[PDB]
Amino acid sequence: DDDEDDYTEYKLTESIDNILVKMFKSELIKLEEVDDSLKLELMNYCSLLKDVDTTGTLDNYGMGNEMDIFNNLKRLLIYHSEENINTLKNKFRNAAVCLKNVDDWIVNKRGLVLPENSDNMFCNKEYCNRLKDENNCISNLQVEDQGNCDTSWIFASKYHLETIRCMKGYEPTKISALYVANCYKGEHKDRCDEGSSPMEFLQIIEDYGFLPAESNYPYNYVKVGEQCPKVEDHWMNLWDNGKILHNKNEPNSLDGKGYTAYESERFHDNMDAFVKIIKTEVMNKGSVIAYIKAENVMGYEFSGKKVQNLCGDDTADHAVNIVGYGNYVNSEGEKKSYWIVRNSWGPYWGDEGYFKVDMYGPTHCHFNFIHSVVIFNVDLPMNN
Repeated sequence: DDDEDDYTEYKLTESIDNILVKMFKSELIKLEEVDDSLKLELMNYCSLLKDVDTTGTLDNYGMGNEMDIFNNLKRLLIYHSEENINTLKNKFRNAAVCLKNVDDWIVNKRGLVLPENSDNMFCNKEYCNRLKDENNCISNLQVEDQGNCDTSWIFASKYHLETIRCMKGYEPTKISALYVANCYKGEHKDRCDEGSSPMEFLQIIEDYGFLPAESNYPYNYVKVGEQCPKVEDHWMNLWDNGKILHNKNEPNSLDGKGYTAYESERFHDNMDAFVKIIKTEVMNKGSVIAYIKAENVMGYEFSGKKVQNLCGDDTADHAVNIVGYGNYVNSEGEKKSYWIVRNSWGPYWGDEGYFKVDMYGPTHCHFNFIHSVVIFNVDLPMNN
């Protein structure tokens, strides 16, 4: 029952609190200062997380021994030496910390395959952070974890349609990502190990005309690849009355049925225009889809609170969502601007699932960290 759900979670919190006490003497302990009572509590922690984790992280990759776990946790504490005690107790619940090689965590956790009124107080042309407003529809769209499949094309696509629905008055009801993963036309594909793109999301909408709610057909990564289900009579259709629009090809955008896409490289010497497009769509639709390169860039220890200064490399393998933006004056006195970005790696990653990245990036970058953005062009009627 829901009871043992909470018993196991309690034991995990207890285990995490014991470890943190032993990891400090406050100054961190050196690896040779590691006695056998830590070694047992580390191993038991990971033995817990494994029996309970639903993300497939530890189903699939080698568990570290006690010294691997110790180093994994030591590196997390270093990368977050400022975080309150509670922000750190939070990251310890990413099962990636039990991995012999934490890089394993994202090998199959990507999923982009490139083809070819008062709302204005919280989101406006200067500043946008709807998460500071605990009443906002968009803020009740909780972060999700795609598990150990390459399905980020679904999570970022469906989030974008979820915020569009929020902007039109609908409740913050989650779309079933699993329905999109398992329901498609064409040749059979390995939906767990081979990603795709928001184009296919739109195609699946056209072909099936139905999007159930998460609770009708809920997601777990091991269920990716099972047969497309019969729609049951009680299922909600979150694509009710939706239509797929189609705008004219513009000279610096890629337009198609249901989407407009913009590539940062095409705006290389006009990035203010690129920024202005994204802000407008974040304000109007609640978010955009963004293409980025995750591999060898982001991992379990990635800071979600510091404004990251990242270069792109002119490729992308992961879809995320830009959900807001802001300005900061950095330590060196310069005024700079960041995107707020939502990931589908669960809430123990980044800043409760989100991160910040400089819009323009450092000056030496030949390519922007944001490879492309994609906006859906659909119609739904306002909710009364």
